[PDB]
Amino acid sequence: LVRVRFAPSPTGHLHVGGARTALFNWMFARKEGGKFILRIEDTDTERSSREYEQQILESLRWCGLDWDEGPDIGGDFGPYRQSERLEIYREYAEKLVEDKRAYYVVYDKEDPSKELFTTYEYPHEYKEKGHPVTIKFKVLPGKTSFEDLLKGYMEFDNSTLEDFIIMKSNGFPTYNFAVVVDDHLMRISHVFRGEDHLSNTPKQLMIYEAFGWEAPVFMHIPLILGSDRTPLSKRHGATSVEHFRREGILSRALMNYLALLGWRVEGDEIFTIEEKLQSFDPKDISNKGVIFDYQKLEWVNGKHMRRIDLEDLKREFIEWAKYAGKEIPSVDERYFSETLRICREKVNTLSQLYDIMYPFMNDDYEYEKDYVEKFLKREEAERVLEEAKKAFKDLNSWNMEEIEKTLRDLSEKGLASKKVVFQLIRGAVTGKLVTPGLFETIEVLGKERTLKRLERTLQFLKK
Ligand SMILES: Nc1ncnc2c1ncn2[C@@H]1O[C@H](COS(=O)(=O)NC(=O)[C@@H](N)CCC(=O)O)[C@@H](O)[C@H]1O
Repeated sequence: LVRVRFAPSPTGHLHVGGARTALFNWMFARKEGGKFILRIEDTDTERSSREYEQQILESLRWCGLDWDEGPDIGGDFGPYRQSERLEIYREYAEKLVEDKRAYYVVYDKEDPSKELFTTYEYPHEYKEKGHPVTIKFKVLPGKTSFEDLLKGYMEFDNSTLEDFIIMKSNGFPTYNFAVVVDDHLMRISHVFRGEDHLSNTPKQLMIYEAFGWEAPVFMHIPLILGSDRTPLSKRHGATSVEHFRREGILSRALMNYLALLGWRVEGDEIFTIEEKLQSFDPKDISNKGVIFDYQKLEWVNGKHMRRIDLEDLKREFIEWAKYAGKEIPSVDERYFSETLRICREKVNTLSQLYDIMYPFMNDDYEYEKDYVEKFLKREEAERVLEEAKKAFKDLNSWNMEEIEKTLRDLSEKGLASKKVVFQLIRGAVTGKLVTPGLFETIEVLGKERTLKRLERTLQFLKK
């Protein structure tokens, strides 16, 4: 039975690298008909919190990576938080001591750094007196090897590793011990994780061997890097899923990009995880690190925004806005769709879409600084707007030809240059100097809105 896991340490937000690691596990499980387990690795009490755990679960959900077992839904191999499994680690570390593969180390009490002696017999008298006591794993001579799905055959000389602690004096396991005990007990068949854990693998294999357990199949996924080839960090730019979500990157687009990284996909670069799920093959994954390109991500997002159904885009837009704390006012559905169809040709993120959609959705839009200073303040601004209002008002047919003629007549009759006429009207009805086609904009806004806004702009000018 195929069982994979995403085992995040909730010490912060879900990094896109983590999302990519989770994506490949999720795709392998759904394609193979297996299970995707979510294990929270929160033994670092100081840095982990339920707030971060929750933020991570929310981000995974938003990325469309639902799990079959976890801290919230449970399952038959829990608890799913390592902080809730301290007794399990204790019992299994004890099995190793009893089998002479691990031993207790007793330290001085006044000077905790001073080792007093080692023993296979639990030192009750020292424990009761407050002496620190740890458990160390006994490294056996020999070789430790495994065939990684992406990194190939790996070999390790045991002799180069000194006996190491698996249980700390505070009662908590070390990360490597907890991971092996949990991957084993949660019956994980495949461990797909970031390459930053490749070096921890020989040690983990030694523990599996000490218990007489069969180790799962391993695959270490190269990391997502910044342009200088170091792991993607804050200094490179955004790194959390939550950030891209807030900026308006569509989930399906972010996941498309994370899968696209380093993959010379055959066919369209624009795709959904869903359609690539059936032919998913772990070996298609690049064995080299991948560089995150913010510009390319935005380009991918733009492609999705224009390709999806207008109403699909509308839902994405509405939910994003609500999530961002600035939900869309209530408007006519046809009008909503029309303005969306026009505004989406020009933007690449839901946030950029929100900015240009605002004047279409609300009458209280603000006038840009440059519009007021560069155009509205000119001497001819008033008569241009008054004449525009007069001619538009007399229009009996609100089509683009008549709208175009109305603007043409304003400059040809000498009220101002063509540029000033166009910009004065554009800013008057949107408050912006850059917008989708001016005739399309006026047409969809309608006669009444156009008149109201020209009047509104005139009153504003009068200050
Ligand atoms: N820049 C990057 N690019 C691409 N992947 C990256 C990454 N940084 C971290 N990762 C990978 O994301 C997953 C979560 O990282 S994490 O929350 O710190 N947790 C841990 O590393 C450990 N708790 C995982 C232990 C295990 O799986 O055996 C881990 O699989 C981690 O290897």
